[PDB]
Amino acid sequence: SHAGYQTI
Amino acid sequence: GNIFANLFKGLFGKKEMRILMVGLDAAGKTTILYKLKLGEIVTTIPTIGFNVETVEYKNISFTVWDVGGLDKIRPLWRHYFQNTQGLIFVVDSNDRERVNEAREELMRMLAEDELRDAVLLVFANKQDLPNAMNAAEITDKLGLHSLRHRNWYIQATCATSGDGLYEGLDWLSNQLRNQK
Amino acid sequence: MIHSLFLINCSGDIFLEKHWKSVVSQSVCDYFFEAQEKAADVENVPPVISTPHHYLISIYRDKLFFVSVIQTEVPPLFVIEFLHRVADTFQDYFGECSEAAIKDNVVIVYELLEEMLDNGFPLATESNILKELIKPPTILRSVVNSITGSSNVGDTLPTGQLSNIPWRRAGVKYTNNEAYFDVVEEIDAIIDKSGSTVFAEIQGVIDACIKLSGMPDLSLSFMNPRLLDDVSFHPCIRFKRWESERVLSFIPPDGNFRLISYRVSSQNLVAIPVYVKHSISFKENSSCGRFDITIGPKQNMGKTIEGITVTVHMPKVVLNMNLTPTQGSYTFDPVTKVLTWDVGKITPQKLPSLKGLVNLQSGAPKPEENPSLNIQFKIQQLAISGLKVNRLDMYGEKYKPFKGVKYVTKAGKFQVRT
Amino acid sequence: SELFPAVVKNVASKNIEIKKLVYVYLVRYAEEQQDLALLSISTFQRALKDPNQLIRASALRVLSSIRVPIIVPIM
Ligand SMILES: Nc1nc2c(ncn2[C@@H]2O[C@H](COP(=O)(O)OP(=O)(O)OP(=O)(O)O)[C@@H](O)[C@H]2O)c(=O)[nH]1
Ligand SMILES: [Mg+2]
Repeated sequence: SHAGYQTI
Repeated sequence: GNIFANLFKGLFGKKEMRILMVGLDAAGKTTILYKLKLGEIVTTIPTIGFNVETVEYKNISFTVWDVGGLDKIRPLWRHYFQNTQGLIFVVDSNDRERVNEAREELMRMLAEDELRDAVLLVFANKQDLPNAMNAAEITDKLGLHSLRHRNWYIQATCATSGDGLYEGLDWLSNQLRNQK
Repeated sequence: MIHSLFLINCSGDIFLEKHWKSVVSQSVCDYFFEAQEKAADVENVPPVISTPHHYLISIYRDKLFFVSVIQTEVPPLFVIEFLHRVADTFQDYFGECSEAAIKDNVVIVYELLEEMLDNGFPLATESNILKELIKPPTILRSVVNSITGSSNVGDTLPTGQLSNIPWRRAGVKYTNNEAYFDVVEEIDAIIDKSGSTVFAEIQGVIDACIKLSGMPDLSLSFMNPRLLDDVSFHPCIRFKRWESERVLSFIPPDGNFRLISYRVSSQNLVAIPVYVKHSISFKENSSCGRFDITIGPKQNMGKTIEGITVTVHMPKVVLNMNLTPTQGSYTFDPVTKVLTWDVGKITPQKLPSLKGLVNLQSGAPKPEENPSLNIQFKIQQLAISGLKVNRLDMYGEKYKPFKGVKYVTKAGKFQVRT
Repeated sequence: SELFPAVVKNVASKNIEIKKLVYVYLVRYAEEQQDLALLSISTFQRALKDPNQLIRASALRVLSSIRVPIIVPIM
């Protein structure tokens, strides 16, 4: 689920 | 065959005994029930609806319904007649003033077909009062020996002290839990 | 406020009947049915219908009508928001408000309604509290319930109910501490026949999924907050700090959560990622005509335009169509005269189009206008407004949670004249 | 409604899940079966004295929802 999100 | 589930219950006592408790206002009915249920005296107000409690005694899971003695709900007792086994009638041992009413209503219930096969146990509560009627006097006022084709017995008691409340159950443990 | 509630399927059937103040006759629904019959479409059915003794407030949603019955004066939006919220709750517990979901979970939804509405007044309204008052119908839980005799109804008022942070639960922990942010923008645009921009604005909204242990105090800030205006705020947000610091400080609620919404000022020209070339020929009383549409990229910011769909409502003169798509899929409904073209995505090597002839009703005259175009599309990894988040900070907790955010722009109310 | 005298007997049940179901039933038909509904009164009265305020509140609500003129003094 963590895939696809921009690290912030 | 595989009847263990019943044998299991039999190992500890499957016996239940559906008992309906009725009577008139201020007879001490609720008091009795809860002393048998809890043992302590719980502060309360007049019963308006009904209560129900289950008490195990001598391996018998006695279940008693406390249906109020209030005339406003009195006739509703009929809904609790079906499927009962024992019938508790609580008597205020010194209430001479309403004893005819108590007897009458008792007889009305005794005339009920759903209660036709029920066992009647009468509790002469408030035994500790100085002006309380004794068992004989009460018996006479109720005319219990005029009863016919009916298993009945009167037991004097005092819910305040629990005097003989267990005894009442003891009689029931041989009459409701009878040979069958 | 509310006396009763009827759930009515678009079919005209009643599926869920509720009464709070008194029993309302089902015959009251005949006034709705009459109105439904008078309207040419469920969307055009009046939300407020007066009857001899009752006022009918209703919401059309997902093929269902939420028809409430009120006998006294109650502010319409109070009621509408409430009912709408109920439907949202059903989506939370059963994935979506559908008649199937209702008939399969009658007891549960019946119970939910009893907790949410008390004698016509709002009682259980906050999601996270409700989630604890009544456990969601997880099949695993139902197994446990059949095994242990456990209830779905709690016996302890959730502590958060009496806290200063009523929007969330207390004592909730995660081993996988994480928080997801989703910046979604929608382009609202009116394009004329010439391809000129008539009107455009950007509608944005930021959602989040919070799986952070305890009571973390989040602080969200932007690199360019000056582009935000007319921003709505969920009550959990410390508005004062938004005003004095321009910082979204708050302790968020658990799980699915909408944080804010905003508008991008018209002072900045809204980039339009898609252009349309078009031509539809209708010879008056002809047995046929011509259809030609081309979809292409415009201000796509170097990103891929995908999930593209074109929907057109044709006039009664149109009987059928002889069209050949370059990709995706051409279909046409001669019953309702609806033209639907699944475009897909745009590859610059060849732009997508749909072209051929139109089968018209001979003897029937040509339409005075061509039907407007309704076009859907999505661009991932792109906030068309250029909105960029500066920082996401957390206070009060010690762990270092996964922090992630996405930026995506989708078609909003995007319609083209022709 | 014909099940009313049979349902009301379980108003005193200890199974909270059942309790909620019972309350629903009573709300739906107590206005009609006003005499039978009287049987549930003591249960509520006792519930109102319970240390669990969630329960007290629930009892309060249900009690108030019973549309029987007889119990007005009580309410
Ligand atoms: N002196 C004395 N008082 C008793 C005795 N048993 C009960 N009482 C009192 O009699 C009063 C009425 O008792 P309840 O148990 O409320 O009577 P009830 O039969 O349940 O009355 P309803 O709820 O109206 O049907 C209370 O004040 C009791 O404390 C007893 O053995 N002796
Ligand atoms: Mg009593």
